[PDB]
Amino acid sequence: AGGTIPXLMXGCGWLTGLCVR
Repeated sequence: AGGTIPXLMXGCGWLTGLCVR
């Protein structure tokens, strides 16, 4: 629920996909 991990870390498919943040 935090949202930290699904792509916050820099390795997922959250909203970015290929960690572009």
